[PDB]
This record gives sequence, C-alpha cells and structure tokens, in this order.
Amino acid sequence: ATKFPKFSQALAQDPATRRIWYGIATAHDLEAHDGMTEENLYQKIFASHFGHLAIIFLWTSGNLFHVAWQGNFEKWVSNPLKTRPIAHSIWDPHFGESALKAFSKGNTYPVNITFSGLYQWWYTIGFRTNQELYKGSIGLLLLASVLLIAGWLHLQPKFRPSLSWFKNNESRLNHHLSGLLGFSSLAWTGHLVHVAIPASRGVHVGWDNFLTTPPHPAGLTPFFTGNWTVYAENPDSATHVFNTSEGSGTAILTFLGGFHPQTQSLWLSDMAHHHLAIAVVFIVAGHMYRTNFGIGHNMKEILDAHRPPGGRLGAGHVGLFETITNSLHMQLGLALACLGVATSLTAQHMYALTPYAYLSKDFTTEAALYTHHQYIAGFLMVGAFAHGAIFFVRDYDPELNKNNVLARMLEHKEAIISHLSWASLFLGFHTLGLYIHNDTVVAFGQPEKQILFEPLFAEYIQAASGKAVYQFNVLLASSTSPATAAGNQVWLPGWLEAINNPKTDLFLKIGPGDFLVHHAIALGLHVTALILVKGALDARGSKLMPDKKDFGYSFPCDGPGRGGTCDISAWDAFYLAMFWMLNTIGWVTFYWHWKHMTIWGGNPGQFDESSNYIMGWLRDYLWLNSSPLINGYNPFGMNNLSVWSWMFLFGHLIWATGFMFLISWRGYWQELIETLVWAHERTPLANLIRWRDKPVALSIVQARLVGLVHFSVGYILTYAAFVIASTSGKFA
Amino acid sequence: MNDFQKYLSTAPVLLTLWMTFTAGFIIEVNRFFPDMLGLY
Amino acid sequence: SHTVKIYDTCIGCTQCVRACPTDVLEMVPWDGCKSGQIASSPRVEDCVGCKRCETACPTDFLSVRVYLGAETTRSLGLAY
Amino acid sequence: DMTWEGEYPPSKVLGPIMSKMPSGLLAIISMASLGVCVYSCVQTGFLLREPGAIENGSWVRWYYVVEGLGGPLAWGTHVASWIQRKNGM
Amino acid sequence: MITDFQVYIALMAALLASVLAIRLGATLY
Amino acid sequence: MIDRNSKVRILRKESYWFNQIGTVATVDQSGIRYPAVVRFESVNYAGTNTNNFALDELVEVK
Amino acid sequence: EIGGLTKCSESAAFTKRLNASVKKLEQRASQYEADSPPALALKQQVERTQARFDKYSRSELLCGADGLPHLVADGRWSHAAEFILPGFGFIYISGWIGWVGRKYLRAVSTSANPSESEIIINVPLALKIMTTGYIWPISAWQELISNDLVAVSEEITVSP
Amino acid sequence: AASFLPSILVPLVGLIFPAFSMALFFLYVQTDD
Amino acid sequence: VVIFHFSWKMQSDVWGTITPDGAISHITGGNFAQSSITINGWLRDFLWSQASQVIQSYGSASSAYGLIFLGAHF
Amino acid sequence: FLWISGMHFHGAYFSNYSAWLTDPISIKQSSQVVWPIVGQEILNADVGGNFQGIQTTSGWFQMWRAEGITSEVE
Ligand code: CLA
Ligand code: CLA
Ligand code: CLA
Ligand code: CLA
Ligand code: CLA
Ligand SMILES: CC(=O)O[C@H]1CC(C)(C)C(=C=C/C(C)=C/C=C/C(C)=C/C=C/C=C(C)/C=C\C=C(/C)C(=O)C[C@@]23O[C@]2(C)C[C@@H](O)CC3(C)C)[C@](C)(O)C1
Ligand SMILES: CC(=O)O[C@H]1CC(C)(C)C(=C=C/C(C)=C/C=C\C(C)=C/C=C\C=C(C)\C=C\C=C(/C)C(=O)C[C@@]23O[C@]2(C)C[C@@H](O)CC3(C)C)[C@](C)(O)C1
Ligand SMILES: CC1=C(/C=C/C(C)=C/C=C/C(C)=C/C=C/C=C(C)/C=C/C=C(C)/C=C/C2=C(C)CCCC2(C)C)C(C)(C)CCC1
Ligand SMILES: CC1=C(C/C=C(\C)CCC[C@H](C)CCC[C@H](C)CCCC(C)C)C(=O)c2ccccc2C1=O
Ligand code: SF4
Ligand code: SF4
Repeated sequence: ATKFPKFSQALAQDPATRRIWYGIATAHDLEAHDGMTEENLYQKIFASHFGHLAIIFLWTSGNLFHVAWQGNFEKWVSNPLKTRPIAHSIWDPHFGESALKAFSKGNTYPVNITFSGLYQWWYTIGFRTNQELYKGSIGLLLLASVLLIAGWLHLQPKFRPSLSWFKNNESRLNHHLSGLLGFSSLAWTGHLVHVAIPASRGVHVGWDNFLTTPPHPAGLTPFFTGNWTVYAENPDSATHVFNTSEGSGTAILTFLGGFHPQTQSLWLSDMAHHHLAIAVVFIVAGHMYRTNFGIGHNMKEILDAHRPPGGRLGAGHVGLFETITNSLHMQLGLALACLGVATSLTAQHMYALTPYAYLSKDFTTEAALYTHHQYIAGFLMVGAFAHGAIFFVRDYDPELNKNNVLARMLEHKEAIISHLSWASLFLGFHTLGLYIHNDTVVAFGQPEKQILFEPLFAEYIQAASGKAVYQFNVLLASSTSPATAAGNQVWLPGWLEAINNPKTDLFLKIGPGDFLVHHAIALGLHVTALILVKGALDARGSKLMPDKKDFGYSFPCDGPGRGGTCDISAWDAFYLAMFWMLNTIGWVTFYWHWKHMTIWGGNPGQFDESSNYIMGWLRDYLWLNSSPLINGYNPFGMNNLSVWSWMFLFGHLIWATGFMFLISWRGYWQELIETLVWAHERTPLANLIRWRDKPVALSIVQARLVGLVHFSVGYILTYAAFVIASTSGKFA
Repeated sequence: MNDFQKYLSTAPVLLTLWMTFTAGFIIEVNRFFPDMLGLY
Repeated sequence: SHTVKIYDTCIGCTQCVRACPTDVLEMVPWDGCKSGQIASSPRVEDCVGCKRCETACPTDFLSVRVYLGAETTRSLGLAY
Repeated sequence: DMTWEGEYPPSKVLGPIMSKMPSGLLAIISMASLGVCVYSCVQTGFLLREPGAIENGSWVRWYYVVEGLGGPLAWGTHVASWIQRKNGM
Repeated sequence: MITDFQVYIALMAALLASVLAIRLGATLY
Repeated sequence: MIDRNSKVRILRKESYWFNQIGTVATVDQSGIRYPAVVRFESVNYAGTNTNNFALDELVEVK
Repeated sequence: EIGGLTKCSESAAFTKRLNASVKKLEQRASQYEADSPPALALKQQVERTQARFDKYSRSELLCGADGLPHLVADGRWSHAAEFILPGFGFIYISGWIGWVGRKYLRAVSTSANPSESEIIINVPLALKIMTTGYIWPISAWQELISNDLVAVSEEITVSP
Repeated sequence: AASFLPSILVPLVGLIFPAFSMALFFLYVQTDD
Repeated sequence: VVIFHFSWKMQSDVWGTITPDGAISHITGGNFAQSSITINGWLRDFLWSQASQVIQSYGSASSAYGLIFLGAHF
Repeated sequence: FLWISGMHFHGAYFSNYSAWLTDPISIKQSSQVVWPIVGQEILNADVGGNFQGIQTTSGWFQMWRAEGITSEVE
C-alpha cells in the first residue's frame, strides 16, 4: 500500500478516519497482512519476542536504578520494620508548597512509597548496599542491548531461521525443560547457597570473594563422598537474628518446614533445597524426546497410540499433533491458560507461605501484590479462551480431526453449554437467595433466623494438614495417624507449629461467612466460562448463522433480519466475558481484603458476623474503610493520600464514560457528525482549513472495544486507590 | 359464561390466581407454624 | 467494495432486487428454477451493506449473501 | 503408524525392545519390581518411625530410593505383558 | 551513593539501547 | 419415496429444520435443481414454513 | 462438637441475644400504657421471641461464638432436619411440577391447535394431569427404561 | 550535577518528546507514498 | 442533579433549628459553600455522609428503606 | 378516583389524624399499617398518639387540615 496501513490495501484505500484507527489495531495480526508467507510470519514473530524481552529487562533495570539513586534501601536494611520503602522521587511543576511538604514527610524530598515488595525480595536474595543495586541495573541495560542486536541479526538474510527449525518440537521442549527451567534452578540454588544464606548470617560474599569463601565449612567433600547429610546439620537456631551471626547455623540444605521465627518467612535453606530438587526433576524430564541422537520419544506416535479400547473417546488423540504444530493460536491459548493458573497460584501461595522477610508485616504491599496477580490471571485466562476460538474459526481442519477427541467436543456442544448453564443458574439462585434471606431477617431484627452453613469440607482439609481448632481428629491432626508418625521426625514439627499459630496466614480460620463467598466465586467462574466456551464452540456456526466461519472471528453483525443478529460474532463473547471476569475477580479481591483488614485490625469478628448479609459488605467494608481515602484532600487541607484520592475519582469518570460507548450506538453519532461537517464547510475563515481524511463515526466493533477499555481502566484504577489508601491510611 | 371462562383460562389470569393461592398458603403456614429453620 | 454472491438455491422471487436501496441487483434469465430467472449483482460498487436484500430472501438459508469488505465513499454512504 | 484399532494395541507400541519380549518374562519382571518397591517403602517407614537417629535426614538411603522407582516400572511392565499376550507373543 | 559519573555512565548505556532499538523497529517494518 | 403427501426428514445441515420431519407437497418434474417442496409446522427464524429441497437431501420417514 | 461449635442450649451468647432482644421490645412498651393497643402488640411480640429461642434451644442446632445457629450439611443424619429432610421435600414438589408440566405439553401437542392451548390452558385437563404427579418418581423411571424419555439424535443440531 | 537532571529531563520527556512524536505520526499517516 | 441540589442546599442553608434567641443551627452546618465546589465534596459531604441513615437502618422501623436501597442497586 | 378514595379511607381507619390534629408539632403522620406477619411488624413505628404505623410523606394530613376536616367521619 501507499498509505498508513502498508499491510492492508483495503484500509489504505479508505477515504475516512477509519484508515488510521484500524491500521493501529490490526498492526500485530501479522497472519492477516497482505502477502504474508508462513516463513516470514515465524521469523518476524521471533524477532518481536526479542524486543519484548528487552523491554522487560529495561523495566527491571529502571526499578533498581531509581531505588538506588533516589531510595532508602540501606536505611530500610538497617531498620526494616520502622522505615517506609521509597520508589522514586517526584518533580511535578504543578505542585503547591503544601504538597511538597506532605509528600516529603519522613524524608527531605517529595517521594513515592513503593508497594511492590522489591525491598523485601532484594533483602532476602542478598542485596545490602545501593552500589550493588546499581551494578545490577547496568548489567541489565547491557543485556537489553544484546537482545535488540539479536532481533536484528535473525532478521538478516543469512541468519533467518528456517520454518523447519521453528517446528522442531522435541529439541525445543528438551532444551527448554532441561536448560531453561532445570539448569536455571540449579544456578539459583547456587546463588542462594553462595550469596543469600551467607548474608542472612552476617557474612558478605560478593564478586570480590566468592571464589575464596567456601559456602560450607566441610567443602564439596561431603557431596562427592555421598555423605550429603552433613549439609543439613546445624540449622539456624530459633533465636537467630536475621542479617546477623547471633544464633546462626552452618546448614545449607534442609527440610525444616515452617517459618523463620524472627522474619516470619520461609527458611532460606529450605528454599535452596527446594530448587535443587526441582532442578533434578526437570533436567531428567528434559531427556524424553528424540533429538538427533537416536534415543527418545516421538510425540506424534505417543498421541496417536492413545485411544481408549472401549471407544468411549472415539478415535482418541490422532490428528492433534498436526493441528497443534500448524496452529499458533492453539499454542498461545494453551500457554496463556497454564500461565493464568500459575499466576493465581502465585497469589494464593505467596500470602500463606510468605517467601520474603518482613513482607507479612507490610500490609499494604501484601494487599497490592495479591490483587495485582489475580487481575493479571483473569486477563490471561480470558485470552486463552479467546485464542482458542480464533483457532476454531481460522486453523481448525474438520477432516484431519475426524472423530478426534477435539471434534467430538464440538459434537456434544449443546450438552456442555446447557449443563454449564444449569450450574450457573443453580449457583446463582441459591447464593443470592440465601444472602437476601439473611439480609431480610437481620433487617427485621431477627438475626437468629439466618441460614448459615458451616464450611465443613474445607475445615476438614485444614484439619487433615494439622489444624486443631475444628476438633476433627483426622490425619495430621491425629497423633495416632500413620501419616503423623511418618513426618513427625522430618518436617511436621515446624509445620504443625505454623499451621496452629493464629498469627499466620497459613490456612486461615474459616466460618459460615466464607461458605457463601466461595459459592459466589464459583458462580463467577462458571458464568464467565459459559460465555467463553459458548463463543468458542459456536464460532464456526450456529442455527442463526450457519455460515459464521466465512465471516471471521470479529464482524459487526449479520443484519436486522432473521430476528436481529447483534453481538453474534465470537469476538463479542470475549467482549461480554470481560465484564464477568472483572466482576468475579472483584469479588475474590474484596473477600481477601476485608478478611485480612479485620484480622489486621484485631477484630476478626466483624467479618465473621457481617459477611453473612450484603449490607455488611457495603457498610462495614466499603463505607467504613473509605474514610481515609475520601479525606485525602478536604476544605481544610491535604495529605500524602491526595494522589490516591484524586485517582479514585478519576477512575469513576473513566468507568462512566465507557457507558456512553456501550449504550449509545453508531447511527445517532453519524448523523450528528454530518451536521458538524456542514458547519465547518460553511463557516468563513475556518473554511480555509480542511481535512484530508473524511470525518466519520466510530465503527460498531470499535465502539465496543473503546467502551470495554474505558470500563476496565476505570475499574482497576478505582480499586487500586481504595486498596492502597484504605490499608495505608489505617495501618500505616 | 363459556367465553368468560375462556378469558379466565388465559395464561396471565391463571398465573396470578395460582400464585396468589400459593403465596397465601405459604403465608398461612408461617402464621400458624412460625420461625422454623429446620424440621425442628 | 462489498461482495454480494447469489447461490443456486434462488427461486427468482425478485424480492431482493426490489429491496435494494441502490440498484445493485438485477434479474437475469436462468433455467435452474421454475421461474426461469436468477438474481445477479452487476453493480456491487454501489452496495452500502444494508443487508435489506438478505432480509427479503425466502430461502431456508439466504440465497443472496452480502459479505462486508473494503469501504469507499459510496459504501460508507457519505454525502459529504 | 501407531494408530491402532480393536481391543488390543499392536506390539510396535511397546517400543524397540519390549516389543520382542515374551509375555511371561515381562510378568515376572513386573512382580519382582513391585516387590522391591514395596519392600523399600516398608523398610524406609521403619527408619522414619524409629526414635531419633534420623536427624539430618539419615533415613534417606540411595538403594531404597532407586528401589522405589520399581513401582512405576511395575505398572509399565504389567501393562506390556498383557499387550504381548494378546498379540500372541 | 551513586556518583554523578555513575549516573552519566548509565545514561550513555541507555542511549546505545535507544539507537539499537530504532534499528530493530525499522528492520521489523 | 419422495412424493406428494410423503413425510421426510431434512438432511441439509444449513436448514433450520435439519433432522426434522416435513411433508412433501409437490415434486416438480422439469429438471429444476431443487424439485421437492416440503412444508413444516414450525416457522424458521425468518417466519417461513416452507422450502424447496433436492431428493437426496430428503429421506422418507415411515 | 463438630467444627468446635457449641449446642445453642449451652451457648451463653445465644442467651444474651435473647435477653437483649426482649429488653428492647419491653423498653418500647413502657412508653405506651396498660391495655393500650400498641402495648398489647409489643407484649405479644416478646412471647413469640421467647418461643423462637426456646424452640432453637430444644433443637439440635449448633451455635457458634456469635451465638447464632449454624447449619450442618455433610450428610450426617444427626442433623438431617437441617438439610436432608427438607431437601427431600423440595425434590418431591419440584419433580411433581416438572413432570406434570411436561405431561400437559406433550398431551396438548397433538391437538387441533397446539399453540392455543399453551396461551389459554384447558383447565379441566390440566387439573387431571396435575393430580397424577404424586407418583412421578415411579413414572419417570418406568419411562426411562422404556426408551420413552430420552430422545435419539433425531433432533435439530447446529451446522458444525 | 546529577541532581539537576530531574528538572532538565522531565520537561523534555513530557512535553518536547510527545509533541515531536505526534507530529511525525501525523506526517506519516497523511503522506501518500 | 436538581434534586440533589435541593437536598443539600436546604439542609445546609435553610432547614434547621433556631433557639429562643437568634441562634440558627442548620442540619448539615453550611458545608455547601466550600464543599459543593468540588466533586470530592459531593461524594464525601453529601452521598457518603447523608447515607449513614439508610446503611444503619437495620433493626429499626426504617429497615425497609435499607432493603429497598440495596434492591434498587441490584 | 379509586386511588383518592382509598387514601381517605386509610386515613379514616388506619391513621392518627385525630391525634396529630390536636398536637401537629409532635405527633408524626401515619396512614399505613402492616400486618403482624414475619417480623415485618418492625416496620410499624411508634409514630405517636398511641398509634404504630408507617410514617407517610404525601402530605394528606396538612391538606385535610386546611380543608377543615376535623373529624374522621368526614
Ligand atoms: C538450553 C537452551 C535454551 C535456552 C536456555 C532457551 C531459552 C529461551 N528460548 Mg529457546 N530454543 C532452544 C534452546 C534454548 N532456549 C532450541 C534448541 C530451540 C530450537 C528448537 C529453541 C527455539 C526457541 C523459539 C522458537 C523461541 C525460544 C524462546 C526462548 C525464550 C523464552 C522466553 C523467556 O525468556 O522465557 C523464560 C521464562 C522463564 C525462565 C520463566 C519460567 C516460568 C515458569 C512458569 C516456571 C514454571 C515452574 C513450575 C512448572 C510451576 C509449578 C506450578 C504449576 C503446576 C502450575 C528463552 C530465553 C522464545 C523467545 O522469546 O525467543 C526470543 C521463542 O519464540 N526458543
Ligand atoms: C502473549 C500474549 C498474546 C499475544 C502474543 C497476542 C497476540 C495477538 N492477539 Mg491477543 N490476547 C491476549 C494475549 C496475547 N495476544 C490476551 C491476554 C487477551 C485477553 C484480553 C487477548 C485477546 C485478544 C483478542 C480479543 C484479539 C486478540 C488478537 C490478537 C492478534 C492481533 C493483536 C492486535 O491486533 O493488536 C494490535 C494492537 C493493539 C490492539 C494495541 C492495543 C491497545 C490497547 C487495547 C489499549 C491500551 C490500554 C490503555 C491505552 C491504557 C491507558 C490507560 C491510562 C489512561 C492510565 C495477535 C495475534 C486479535 C485477533 O483477531 O487475533 C486473531 C483479537 O481480536 N487477542
Ligand atoms: C446485577 C447484575 C446482573 C445480574 C443479577 C445478572 C444475572 C444473570 N446473568 Mg448477567 N450480565 C450482567 C449483569 C447481571 N447479570 C452484565 C452487566 C453483563 C454484561 C457483561 C452480563 C452478561 C451476561 C452473560 C453474557 C450471561 C449472563 C448470565 C446471567 C445469568 C447467570 C445464571 C444465574 O445466575 O442464574 C440465577 C439468576 C439470578 C439469581 C438472577 C435473577 C434473580 C431473580 C430475582 C429470581 C430470583 C428467584 C429467587 C431465588 C426465588 C425464586 C422463587 C420465587 C419465584 C418464589 C443470570 C440470570 C448467563 C446466562 O444467560 O445464564 C445461563 C450468561 O450467559 N449475564
Ligand atoms: C511533563 C509535562 C509537563 C510539564 C513539565 C508542565 C509544566 C508546566 N505546566 Mg503543564 N500540563 C501538562 C504537562 C506538563 N506541564 C499536561 C499534560 C497538561 C494537560 C492537563 C497541562 C496543563 C497545564 C495548564 C492548564 C497549565 C500548566 C502550567 C504549567 C507551568 C506551571 C509552572 C509555572 O511556573 O508556570 C508559569 C509559567 C512560566 C514560568 C512560563 C514557562 C515557560 C514556558 C513553559 C515555555 C514553553 C515553551 C515551549 C518550549 C514550547 C513547546 C514547543 C513544542 C514543540 C513542544 C509549568 C511550566 C500553567 C502555566 O502557566 O502554563 C505555562 C497552566 O496554566 N499546565
Ligand atoms: C390505591 C388503592 C389502594 C391501595 C394501594 C391499598 C392498599 C392497601 N390496603 Mg386498602 N382500600 C382501598 C384502596 C387501596 N388500598 C379502598 C378504596 C378501600 C375501601 C374499600 C380500602 C379498604 C381497605 C381495608 C378495609 C383494608 C385495606 C388494607 C390495605 C393494605 C393491605 C392490602 C391487602 O388487602 O393486601 C392483601 C390483599 C388481598 C387480601 C387481596 C387478595 C389478592 C387478590 C385476590 C388478587 C387479585 C386477583 C386478580 C385481580 C384476578 C383478576 C381477575 C380479573 C377479572 C381482573 C394495603 C396497604 C388492609 C390493611 O391495611 O389492613 C391492616 C385492610 O384491612 N384497605
Ligand atoms: C504365566 C506366567 O509366567 O506368569 C503368569 C501368571 C501370573 C503370575 C499369575 C500372572 C501375572 C502377573 C500379574 C498379575 C502381574 C502384575 C500385576 C500388577 C503388577 C499390577 C499393578 C501394578 C501397579 C502399580 C505398581 C501401580 C503404581 C505404582 C505407583 C502408583 C507409584 O507411585 C510408585 C511410587 O514410586 C512413586 C512414583 C514414588 C516412589 O518413591 C514411591 C511410590 C511407591 C509412591 C499372569 C499375568 O497370568 C502371567
Ligand atoms: C519417570 C521418571 O522420572 O523415571 C526416571 C527416574 C530417574 C531416577 C531420574 C532415572 C534415572 C537415573 C538413574 C539411574 C537413577 C537411579 C538412581 C539415582 C537417583 C542415582 C543413580 C545412582 C546412584 C548411585 C549409584 C549411588 C551412589 C551413592 C554412593 C556411592 C554412596 O552411597 C556413598 C556412601 O556410601 C558411602 C561411600 C558411605 C555411606 O555411609 C554414605 C553413602 C551411603 C551415601 C530413571 C530411572 O532413568 C528414569
Ligand atoms: C478454548 C479452547 C482452548 C482452551 C482451553 C482451556 C483454556 C482450557 C483450560 C483448562 C483448565 C484451566 C484446566 C484446569 C485443570 C485443573 C486441574 C486438572 C486440577 C487438577 C487437580 C489435581 C489433579 C489434584 C491435585 C491435588 C494433589 C496434587 C494432591 C491432593 C490434593 C489435590 C487437590 C491438591 C484451546 C486453546 C486448548 C483450543 C481448543 C479450545
Ligand atoms: C462519541 C461517539 C462517537 C464520536 C467520537 C469521536 C469522533 C472521537 C473523536 C475524538 C478522538 C479522541 C479522536 C480525536 C483525534 C485527534 C483529532 C487527533 C488525531 C491525530 C491523528 C494523527 C491520530 C462515535 O463515533 C461512536 C460510534 C459508535 C458508537 C458510539 C459512538 C460515540 O459515543
Ligand atoms: S448490528 Fe445493526 S444491523 Fe446488525 S442486528 Fe444489530 S441493529 Fe441490526
Ligand atoms: S446489501 Fe443493500 S445495497 Fe447491497 S445488494 Fe443488498 S440491498 Fe442492495
């Protein structure tokens, strides 16, 4: 093309403003660009990945640099529980003198406090001085440059990888599993043993003395001799003060279980052992596929041979090998799905099994991290289903996958969708019904008539791991259980202490109130899934539009006929599911925050009793904890929470603005724009200036996207302010 | 009469009557057996 | 601009050509149907994408399908 | 290639070596392997349950660790014996 | 304390990244 | 067999009445592409109750 | 007890709630006087309150720390009154309604106008069909094993 | 002094840079190669 | 917006109690002048503060309003 | 007409107009009473004049006073 969308003649030859809008949003769909060959596609994608990696490293470099140049890491290291971590400095020419003072509280210059947890992580991993952080930043800047060079290099004529190289699954998997994940873990345990653990005990091991400071007194003698037990002897005493030698030990690899008494975090020795074990597992697993050395498995054969003899699963997995290798969308979907689960797990396990020192005592940071990863997880999950649908519309070959496990899924689509619908209905009616019952009776002044179910099943699981409050004498909660006898001399001692300590988030106590919220979360997952799954299955066709596959993943509609076909494309399913995703994640995050807020405040009872009905959430959570935020700036002054206050209102604006695009549709606006064109052409003086791109209204799908973005941005921003200002304003 | 009975047999009318009856009997049960959260 | 295609299931009802707001469709002689006529889309350069034609087709599934595509001044219905 | 139909898989699916082994031999190996795994578990259980003396993880023994891997092998071998039997070999 | 020289060195490194970034972008174009 | 007043099951996947039963009204014998005219008791999303199908798309049910 | 709960008869919080509730009503009644219609009403209300708490106390309900009754639903028959027994009631009634509805729809489906009988119900027939739902469990099973309940791929399906 | 950098760079990054970038994009999208 | 203007203006600059001598105490205290000039003011000095009644109506004769408030949001 | 009729009737059989008429400043207007079913009775407030009901806000009492009703027979 000769216009902006060089990759699309259709858009390029467009006489309106759409040319600009669409060109920007269709830029990264390399597969649909004019004149795209598969080889070029892969090559360009590979190079683009190098660029993304570089951006990630530049981002990390910046954090280190700004903390080192404008932060208080060293002071924090000295007094971790009495210093507020600094992120970066503030230079806003719009600030008033008062603001300069407010944001400069506790320091000598205006500054922003970090709620990212970097200080704790770096403290745990070994960083003790600002100069060290600087070196890291410089190194990452260099690595970023190297990655950029690689992107250019592999796009050059003699270094462009072949399409075959891009499809050698065995070699990549072997290498990625054994080297990227396995050896990297081994390297990490090396760092922990050589640098981190020594630092925790007061010894400095850096690039200056690492080659002459043995990690363990015995040496590598025990390792090669086979007497590995030596490395687990003399674990740090329970009276050990972190970052000092008082009460220190010599152990480097142990399975103590539990948390360091003073830092209330997992033992470093245990983490080292953890990564060492994981390393061996992955390195071994990376020797499973054939890679030009004779031995190994061929993935195609494995998939083809797996067909249940009964015939209940049809022809089995035959045909899937080719489908996956020849479809980038399916690959992306599988990846996003797994990463989404991982992100949720990080959030869930990181607040219970605190990994970093003094992180549990920083309430605001702990709250931010959870909400951060949970939201990212939602986006990652939705994307997986989205690309799954794109696959069906674009890359699915009905003939190749004949009676395959995948095809049969599309044969009982109605069954799946219908049953998922029933589940959603059941959960919805009863969950809401029970909440309303509890609200009404309480309102009428009769709280004794509430329907409160104890979460017995969950309580049982907690007891099974050792919790004793519930009084369920089972498994690890039983002294006579075979399980207790097994680990009583291994890891249970430490675990049974933490699990039965009320001041830890390991298996928090649950009650009737938790039962209901969990069932609400269930509703969210099921309903969000219904929308996404339906979109995927009904993406290649439906009774209303039996030829949907010929129109694509995203199209405005199919006309006002046959009853009306608005929002009938698969893209619209993503659009609709996004709202539900936000709602469910919101419920999850609200639950975590309120529960923890009450615990931190010392009144766990408030949640226990007020969480049973809806008014409680509104009055004892949203209304009560909004007081610090809404008073960031008042008719009498301002404080450091002013920025957070302003953002809260800003979020509401964006959210509501989104509604305009969602409820108002194109026809109205197009007609109005026409009148404006008339005016400009008929008004003297302004007539001198004219447009080169005809002014037109936004398209149907465009408006949907714009609206969803406005809704989403406002949603996240408003909650971000609340979770931070409320927690910090009250407990910090 | 026949025609009126047909009108009374229309869906909307029958629903209202049935629901009124159902609502009434539920209310009456609670009037005589009140405050129950279980079968005792 | 847009693409309009007619399929063999046409019955020559002429309803589509009588609904187009921009004279894009015509009735041409044919022998595959009893009516002895089929619809054609000689002037797709004037299709605005209304899909009124599709709404008028009586066949189980539209015998006339409009696939929206590249946009021009004519297709975007711009009088300015 | 490896695609199969019926009530039993072809011997080619058992690899390049076991595809030539007799059904009985595989069965013998399977039983033996399971025995070793079970023995290892029971013996290790005593070590874990003996008063003290297992500090520093002394209960972990190289032999028992290797023996415990017989359990998974037992599964594979027993499945293979069935396939060979049905295949006639 | 990060010295001025250290800060200036960092800035120089960043510049290299920038120039190498423009090229990658223009090569992908 | 397809014939007037016969009952058949539609075999056109794009049809609203796929795997459903209809009554053949008339079958044209002039060589038209879709001779049979089947009538259904249920309206489609458009409100029609009839369509013309080929003999292969129809299987007699009895 | 199960879950560390306590029987409501032995929970102090439960009793405290009772006393407090009654006190509130009584304090209100003090304003009004003697046989004043308002006072008599409030007096009757306290009686109901006392009865409710007593009923729950004599029951097997288990209260928590808040002194509020908590229900148990793990399948134990010790607390079957809380969920299992009431649950059977719902299933019986719900099945009755569904079964009779399906029966009527299928019955009027073969009528002169199958759609007029859905907007204007034939009351006589409906009542007859409605009464025959008390044995829905038996009828349903019989219909399943007679291949008359579940259809066999002769139903419309999507294009893919 | 490096301390002066915040007051010399922020004006440029938030005002001069964005302006020139937007101008270039406009010229790029308004040109007919 | 109109009805909200009426509610805040009146409760702030008109309605209230006056002592036997000339002492006027308005319901909200005259906050309209310096608080209604910003959006945060409306959210805090009006919606958040004047909603303390509905949210705390449970257990009272005004409980119905609380339930309806919630139902309407739904 | 039926609507207006009902209001006057409810003000004759289910109201505290007489008491309010005597002391308009203290007694609170009420013309709706709820049946004592399911704790909904809480909604019957102690408006005044030995009467318990929902406080109405339509302004009927004031209008009737201006007309000169005086009695509930009227
Ligand atoms: C040992 C050699 C080796 C190594 C180290 C790598 C490393 C890499 N390759 Mg690779 N590659 C190799 C050999 C190797 N390759 C070979 C031989 C081939 C040819 C067959 C390729 C072909 C190839 C292609 C075609 C591409 C790569 C890409 C990449 C990069 C992935 C992006 C990244 O940084 O993520 C690294 C991420 C991490 C280290 C974090 C891992 C986090 C996970 C979630 C941990 C999970 C832990 C555990 C399982 C979770 C438990 C809980 C669970 C149950 C939920 C990475 C740098 C991609 C790229 O970006 O290129 C520029 C790419 O497109 N490679
Ligand atoms: C590794 C992750 C990954 C990758 C490589 C891709 C890659 C791709 N996706 Mg995909 N996607 C992902 C994750 C990913 N996605 C996730 C997580 C989701 C769920 C949200 C989706 C949902 C999704 C949909 C629904 C669609 C794609 C599409 C595409 C293709 C074209 C993308 C495009 O045109 O963008 C071009 C560039 C842009 C759109 C610019 C993005 C601008 C964003 C929307 C606004 C930025 C936010 C805002 C400005 C912040 C300001 C706030 C401030 C005021 C504070 C491309 C192959 C499209 C397609 O058709 O593929 C077939 C498509 O329709 N994806
Ligand atoms: C408060 C807002 C709200 C509510 C309540 C709902 C409710 C619902 N949505 Mg929904 N939705 C909303 C906003 C909302 N939506 C928004 C903003 C969007 C835009 C993204 C969507 C997009 C959306 C999609 C895309 C889908 C839904 C679906 C559903 C249904 C899920 C099944 C369910 O919960 O059954 C229970 C339903 C309820 C509890 C709600 C109605 C309750 C009434 C009052 C009846 C209560 C009866 C009570 C228990 C007593 C009964 C007995 C009595 C008669 C005596 C449900 C009706 C899914 C669906 O169709 O369901 C399968 C679906 O696919 N919604
Ligand atoms: C990082 C970006 C940035 C920076 C550094 C500033 C800086 C400033 N803004 Mg500001 N602003 C910004 C973004 C920014 N703004 C954005 C995004 C918006 C939109 C919401 C605004 C909206 C805004 C308003 C509405 C006002 C300001 C004002 C001001 C000035 C108040 C301080 C002062 O002494 O005023 C006193 C002014 C001076 C001492 C004059 C300084 C000399 C001027 C700035 C020279 C400008 C020449 C410049 C090179 C021309 C640009 C060329 C082009 C190619 C980029 C200050 C110069 C106030 C002002 O007075 O504007 C000048 C004012 O009324 N800003
Ligand atoms: C605007 C008109 C209006 C409204 C809203 C009310 C509202 C109310 N009146 Mg009231 N009333 C009105 C006019 C009105 N009245 C008039 C004009 C009179 C004079 C006759 C009365 C005389 C009156 C008395 C004497 C009493 C009330 C009572 C009540 C309260 C209970 C209502 C009731 O019976 O619930 C229950 C409802 C029923 C018992 C009716 C059964 C429901 C029917 C069967 C449904 C309708 C069937 C349907 C239409 C079928 C269609 C067939 C087709 C031909 C149309 C309620 C607040 C009662 C009260 O407050 O007690 C404390 C009370 O005792 N009112
Ligand atoms: C004719 C002749 O000659 O013989 C004849 C006669 C005779 C003898 C009667 C016959 C026979 C033989 C039979 C029936 C043979 C075998 C049947 C068999 C063997 C059936 C299942 C084993 C399943 C296992 C092991 C499952 C899981 C093993 C599991 C799940 C493990 O996880 C192992 C484990 O390791 C992990 C990974 C971690 C370890 O650290 C520890 C543990 C333990 C947890 C035949 C077939 O008729 C042939
Ligand atoms: C699905 C899956 O994952 O399967 C995988 C599992 C796994 C394990 C990865 C596999 C592998 C590799 C192998 C061969 C694994 C087997 C065994 C493994 C793990 C490693 C090998 C030998 C260890 C030896 C010879 C011991 C040296 C140990 C010696 C020589 C000593 O005992 C020294 C010592 O004696 C002194 C001198 C005095 C004593 O006082 C102290 C002790 C006793 C400590 C498989 C089987 O291939 C496939
Ligand atoms: C659309 C589509 C797609 C996508 C899909 C998806 C997205 C999926 C997802 C999925 C998922 C998301 C799944 C999940 C899963 C989960 C699981 C599977 C779990 C499991 C569990 C288990 C197995 C167990 C565990 C345990 C243990 C270990 C021990 C004891 C305890 C317990 C619990 C813990 C694709 C692209 C492919 C294409 C086609 C279409
Ligand atoms: C307001 C509104 C519009 C009109 C909104 C418009 C025209 C946005 C115009 C302003 C934006 C910010 C674009 C302005 C860009 C500047 C002129 C600078 C452009 C520079 C270029 C080089 C990019 C629609 O077109 C529409 C369509 C369908 C449903 C709802 C709606 C809707 O609600
Ligand atoms: S998008 Fe427009 S044309 Fe399509 S169904 Fe909706 S209103 Fe009709
Ligand atoms: S879409 Fe509109 S303009 Fe195009 S052929 Fe059909 S009726 Fe004519």
